[PDB]
Amino acid sequence: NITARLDRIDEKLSEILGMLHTLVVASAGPTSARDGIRDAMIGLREEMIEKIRTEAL
Amino acid sequence: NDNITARLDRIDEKLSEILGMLHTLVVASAGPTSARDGIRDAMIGLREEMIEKIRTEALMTNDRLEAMARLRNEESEKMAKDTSDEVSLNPTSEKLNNLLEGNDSDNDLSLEDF
Amino acid sequence: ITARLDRIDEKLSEILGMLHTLVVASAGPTSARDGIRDAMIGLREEMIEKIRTEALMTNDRLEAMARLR
Amino acid sequence: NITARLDRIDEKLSEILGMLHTLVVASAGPTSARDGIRDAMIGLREEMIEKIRTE
Amino acid sequence: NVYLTDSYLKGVISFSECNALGSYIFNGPYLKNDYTNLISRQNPLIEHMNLKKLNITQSLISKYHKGEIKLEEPTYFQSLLMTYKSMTSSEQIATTNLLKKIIRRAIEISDVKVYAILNKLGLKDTIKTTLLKKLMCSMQHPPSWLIHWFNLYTKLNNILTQYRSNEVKNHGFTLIDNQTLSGFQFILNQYGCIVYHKELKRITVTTYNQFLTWKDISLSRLNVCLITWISNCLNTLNKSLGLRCGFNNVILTQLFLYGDCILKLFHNEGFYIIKEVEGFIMSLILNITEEDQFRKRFYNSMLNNITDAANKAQKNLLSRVCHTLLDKTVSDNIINGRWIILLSKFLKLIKLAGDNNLNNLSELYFLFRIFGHPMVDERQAMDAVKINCNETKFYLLSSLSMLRGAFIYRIIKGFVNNYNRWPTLRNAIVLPLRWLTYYKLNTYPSLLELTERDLIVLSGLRFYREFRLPKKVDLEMIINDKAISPPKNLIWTSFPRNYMPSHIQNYIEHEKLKFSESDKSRRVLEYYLRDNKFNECDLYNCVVNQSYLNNPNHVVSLTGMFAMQPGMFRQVQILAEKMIAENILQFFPESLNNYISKCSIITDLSKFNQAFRYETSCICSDVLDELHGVQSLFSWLHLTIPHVTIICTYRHAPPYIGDHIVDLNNVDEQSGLYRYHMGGIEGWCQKLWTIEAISLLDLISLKGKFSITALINGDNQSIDISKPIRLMEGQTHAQADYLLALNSLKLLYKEYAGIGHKLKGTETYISRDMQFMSKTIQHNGVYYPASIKKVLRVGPWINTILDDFKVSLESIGSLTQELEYRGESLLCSLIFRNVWLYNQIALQLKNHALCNNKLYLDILKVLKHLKTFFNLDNIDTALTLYMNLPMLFGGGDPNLLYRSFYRRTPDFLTEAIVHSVFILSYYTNHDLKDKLQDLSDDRLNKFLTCIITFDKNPNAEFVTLMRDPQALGSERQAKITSEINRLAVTEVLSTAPNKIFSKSAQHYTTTEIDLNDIMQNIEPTYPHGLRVVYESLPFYKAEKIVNLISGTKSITNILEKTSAIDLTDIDRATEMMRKNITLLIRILPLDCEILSMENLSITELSKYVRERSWSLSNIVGVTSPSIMYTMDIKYTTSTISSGIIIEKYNVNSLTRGERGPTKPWVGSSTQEKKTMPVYNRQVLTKKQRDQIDLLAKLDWVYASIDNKDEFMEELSIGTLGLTYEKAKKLFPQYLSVNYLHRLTVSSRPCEFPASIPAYRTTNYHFDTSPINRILTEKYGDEDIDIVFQNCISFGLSLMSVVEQFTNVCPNRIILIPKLNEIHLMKPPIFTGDVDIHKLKQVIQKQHMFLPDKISLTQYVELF
Ligand SMILES: COc1cc(-c2cn(C[C@](O)(c3cc(C(C)(C)O)c(F)c(-c4ccc(F)cc4)n3)C(F)(F)F)nn2)cc2cccnc12
Repeated sequence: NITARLDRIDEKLSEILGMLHTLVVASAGPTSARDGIRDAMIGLREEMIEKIRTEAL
Repeated sequence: NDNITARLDRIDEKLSEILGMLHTLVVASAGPTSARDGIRDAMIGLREEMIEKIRTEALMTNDRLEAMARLRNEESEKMAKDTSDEVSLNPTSEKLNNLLEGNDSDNDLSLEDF
Repeated sequence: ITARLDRIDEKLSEILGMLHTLVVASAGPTSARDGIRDAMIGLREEMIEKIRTEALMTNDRLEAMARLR
Repeated sequence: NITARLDRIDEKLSEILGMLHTLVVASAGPTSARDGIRDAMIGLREEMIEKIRTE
Repeated sequence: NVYLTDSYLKGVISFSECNALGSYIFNGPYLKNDYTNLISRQNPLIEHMNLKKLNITQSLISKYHKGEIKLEEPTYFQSLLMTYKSMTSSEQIATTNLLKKIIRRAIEISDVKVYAILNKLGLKDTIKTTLLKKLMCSMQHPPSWLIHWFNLYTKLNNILTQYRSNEVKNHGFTLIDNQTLSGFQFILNQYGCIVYHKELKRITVTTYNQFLTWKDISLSRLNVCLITWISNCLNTLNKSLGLRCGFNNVILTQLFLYGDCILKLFHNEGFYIIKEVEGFIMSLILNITEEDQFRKRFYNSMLNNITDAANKAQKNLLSRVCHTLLDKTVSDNIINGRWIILLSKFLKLIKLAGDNNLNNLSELYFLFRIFGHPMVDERQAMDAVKINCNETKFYLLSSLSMLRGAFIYRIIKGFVNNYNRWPTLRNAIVLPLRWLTYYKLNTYPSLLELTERDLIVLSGLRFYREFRLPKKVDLEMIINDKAISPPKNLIWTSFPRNYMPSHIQNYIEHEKLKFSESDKSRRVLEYYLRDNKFNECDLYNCVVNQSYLNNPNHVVSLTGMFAMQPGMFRQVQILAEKMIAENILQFFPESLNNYISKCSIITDLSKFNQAFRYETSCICSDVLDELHGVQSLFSWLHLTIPHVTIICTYRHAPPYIGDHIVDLNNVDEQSGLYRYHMGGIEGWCQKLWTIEAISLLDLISLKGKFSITALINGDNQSIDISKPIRLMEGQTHAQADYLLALNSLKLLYKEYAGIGHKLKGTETYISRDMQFMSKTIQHNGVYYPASIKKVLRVGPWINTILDDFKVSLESIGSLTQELEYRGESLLCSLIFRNVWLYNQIALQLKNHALCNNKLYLDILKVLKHLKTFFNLDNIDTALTLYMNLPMLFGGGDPNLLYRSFYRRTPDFLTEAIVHSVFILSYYTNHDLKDKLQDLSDDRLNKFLTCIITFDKNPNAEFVTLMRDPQALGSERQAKITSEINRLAVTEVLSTAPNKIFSKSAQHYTTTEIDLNDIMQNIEPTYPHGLRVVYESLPFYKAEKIVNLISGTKSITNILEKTSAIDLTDIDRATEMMRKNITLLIRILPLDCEILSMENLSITELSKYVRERSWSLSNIVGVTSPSIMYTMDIKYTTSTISSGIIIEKYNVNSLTRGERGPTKPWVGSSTQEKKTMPVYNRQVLTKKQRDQIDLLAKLDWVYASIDNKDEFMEELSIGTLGLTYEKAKKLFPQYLSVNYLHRLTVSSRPCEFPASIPAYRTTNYHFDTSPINRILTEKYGDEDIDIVFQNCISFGLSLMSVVEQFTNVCPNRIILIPKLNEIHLMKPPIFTGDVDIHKLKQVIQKQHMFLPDKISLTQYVELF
């Protein structure tokens, strides 16, 4: 039953991760965009990274 | 293998505490600030703390008891009367209903005096 | 094996502290605020490293797909 | 085995700690922290440019 | 450079304009004590001064300032007008005789088509039909109410026509008249309307839009009475001929009178009560279609809504007229609450109008429109929005996680169902153990296997970029004939210079020198045409760099609610929407004992924009950004709108700008201006909110353990809920259904409140099983249409530019066809259309605004020509015949006979020629049930000879066939508006500051010549293949932009910043109309060997005409026989086993309004078969996929080209940027051999439905075995040119029509084809070469419109 306990703990950790991710998404609001810090919570994505890589040449 | 079980139970208790705190977390919208000069952040809190914040009008809203009853998982009066087994007639609609029923050309209407 | 569980418990305690401090900070002033929004640890480079890692992974994927040229 | 699940839990805990740090220091009020985050992101962008073009 | 005003209400009646004008005229608050009156009396307008300073206006003001006359609100005079019975004996006689003449002429005109139809179906003075003889005998004397409405419309229309003509002639003209409408005194002007009643000592000051609205109201009531009278006469003649609804004229007149009385007692706010009429009507419908609980609940909520609306209206008007000049105008029946009597009576009348019938209660939805439109206040409306858009919303983090998880689950399910793959997650470690198995095996759990835990777990997934953002902006999505908001710093330019203070004017003059001309444009087309720094990839660079965030120029402007934003914030608003329309709606297909219990819940979603905050929309828009790889493109709204200053920028509703205030962000908040709008603006991000609502409904279905079905049709949604239950003992089905409805209501109320959308009981209602989507009523598989609601506005110059004649006739025919397609009445729609066509041509033509009687003189020339040609008795008969000739040759009849039996046809020329044959059979006494033969009367012979013998003058055959593959040529067809103005549009665009448009306009003519030279060498010309070649070249986009621009008025002044029509355009349009009118005398010269009808096939004749017109040796794939002529109709037993058999499976003699057993006939077009090659299709954008499909279609159709290799190498290198062999890996492989009936382009009908409602087709069964065996014996498995679907549709529709004209639906019909009319069709071998150099020139000259190239990396990732 050790593996069962590990699986239950893993699923609870997955729920914690989902809730915290939704909180991160919902907490990156218009105040962040006015600040200019939204990309800290959101993270650089393919378009911006490609644009920078093109600029890095 | 009792110590491994005890360690797993301690970890399970910590996970249960974290999940119990998270599941009751209330998120407030990033509405306008006081005096309507600036914009506020998307603050978060516990369920009861945010309910009391609503009680202290710390977050401006057009409705209070509806939000409290929703957060407390209660049935406010507005919800109770909005969706009931029957819809109650407003007194004016009551009068309109007696007027509409019993159509007998006796409503005493005088258009030319309008 | 028990060392892994002990480190996991330490991480969970850190997570509990982090979450409680987050809730207290997001509570607002006039309740648990004397100074002007005191920094509770001060390490803001953790997300900087995390974002750098994520952007590095995405850039690596993009460059790997371009390397097929 | 047990080690695989322990490694998965370690990764999940690292992710949780990172996102919690993001939330906690993102809730900063004073302009000093905001400007520090913005300048840190600018420096990160420049470092990414240099590290990409180093080869 | 003349000004032309509207003839119908094309905008909104303005509260602010009436307030400002009436407050300046009478020097005091008129409708409201806002800032409008203060600034309209402190600093008036020049037009208002000109209105006030007239002699008659000064006399009226002097009368009022004493005062002998009393000031009233516009609605008082609306009520006064719509009851005007002060008609003298001479006026009574004049109007009665005019209406009698119009009715007689319309019936005489309709007799031609009735005779043609009755002669084809074999159902056997100026009227040769006994049916219409009886109808005219019935229709001899019009009723009194119809004469009243016709007289009122005639007088109001005469006022409008006089003003419009004399304003076109003389600028600034003000029409002062008191003779046409006895008693009333009108001072009418494009910026005002002062009405004075002398006998009652009353006066109002309203706007021009209100006079247009009064004219529209009179026309609508006249149309309702006309339709009602025609239908009642037909039904008295035969219960099947007229419409299904049986109305009473007297009751309807009483409804109009009582609605006007309600609008008079209550002021403008009275429209609120009228706004609830549908409620009552809806309740009435439920009383026939529902059980006790549902209908009682809806009736009670309806009554509560109506009376709460009445109380709100009373409170608002009493609080509004408190300090105005109308404080004495409030009736004493509003103060004491006696209105509750009158309103009751009104509702009673509606019930009497319903007559407990579903047909009447469904048709009665026109009541919203016959009472006019409310004088809309802008400040109050947007303040009401602000009340709901500043509220703070409190969210449970679990609820947000569940919503985001449901969204992500739907994304994953769509990916797996479509792409057979999970989106590549970047943090797939989150999936604990079982979701990892689902990911590795690429499978998803069903909804019934889903739990809330699973959704909260899914809420943590992040994806990789899985979709493509177009680098080069499509110019067909960002260009339109709509206004654009000026930037923030220039927002003050939306208000008149008089209404603004001195400092604002100085600031505007000093800031117009700091903004580029494109910014100061005020219109979208002018915004882009004047953009001299335009780039093809500015939109992509803006989105990638997020230049729309924290932008100082962002502002939101509310006008008639219609909101807009300056320039680039608009295109982003479209771009995001555009992406959701391609890449994400595929995942949401619905966005366009042991007893099963089912309910339905209808919710008004028009309030989503207020409810949604960032914390709700972002949790799904972020997943969308992650899929597309951008950062905050689908969430732009909530990250940009909060920081902008929402302002109502109507012309006559300025804000109070403080001393030394020039910035809109520092203006003090007030009525008409507010900030910090946390929420969505209606219309923007509508697709995202619909997607989010569907995700929520899935989550609720998970939480409620019931199967669900969503239908979100715009701003209202229908949710069908089913649950399996253990039925209680003694409980019935109705109680179980009602209990399920109540529980689901509570649950979705709880969830919607969970996202902060506090649902209101007024919006959401519950029904057992009825669905009322598409604004239509459906009961037990029977459709009840509100046809009359659409034919209300059938007037002379409807839906036209510069009062065009052909376009107005087209619109009249299209609109009046709804009484045929939906209302299910051939004769009623025919007679209504003929009434209004005769009114437009015989009467209203000599009253044109710009060419007052030039068109009437031309039409008289045409009538004399047709009298001389066809040897007609007089000009009355010439007009009757002209009215029934196709607009291809003549221009009378806009609705060909084939449209009465099937909607779509692939050959317009053959249908027109068959229509002409049938029409001329009226005069030639030719039998239509037999063959074509030469008899004594050779009018048809002369017509056909003049059709086929003509001097051929081909010119630009191939570009014309690319543009209209059905075009005739040799100047044998009426030129269209886009053809005439194309040269003018190019000359205008060539001088535009934008290099992209100017360059493409300079090369336009040369590119047209080159495009004509590309495919001139292929012998068997296929016009549809030429169309495929056309769409695959960048000239298609330039042509579409030019055609869009050519549809506007005043092309020349497009860059001149005026709203006036240049005289050049006026003259050009006049000459166009005259040439089109005289096309009938050009087509049939008096001196035009005679064609012999012995063994004549009209299919060959039409093919020869089409070939000769272009002088092309062979044209294939555009000629198809007319089904109505090909198939003779038999009603007895088929003794020869030939022809399609249509049988009636229903047992009732009458099958109208009844649903049968068989499946509905949608038309069922047979599509092409293609093996799509396997690759990562998501790597190509929509444009690239469309281009690949077009090139594959070319490879399928042009496989016989002698230089195919070079031609396709050039095409693929130019457009797609790839070599031919590299692109060939992506081309669909069309297994089908024949491309002449399986090709799919925009020039071919995608469906071939019947001319009956879909449900009706279920009553009949079609069998096409004998004709199939005969045709496959004769042709041996080879495609023919006759359309099978159209044969079936013709059979069904003529069964319906024989029921209409016979009162007994036929037991069975057989369609026996004419064999000589049917010709074999094989895909020919395209001998000849393709001009490669000319094709390269066409690609290069318009290269700026070339679709996105497929880059090397994109091809690599494509596999
Ligand atoms: C979409 O654009 C067009 C379409 C079609 C067109 C014509 N058809 C019919 C067809 O060829 C066919 C073949 C056979 C054979 C093979 C000889 O057994 C038939 F027997 C019958 C048949 C039998 C009994 C009937 F009562 C009625 C028709 N039907 C078909 F179905 F194969 F396509 N279908 N589409 C023709 C067009 C012409 C010009 C411009 N566009 C066109």
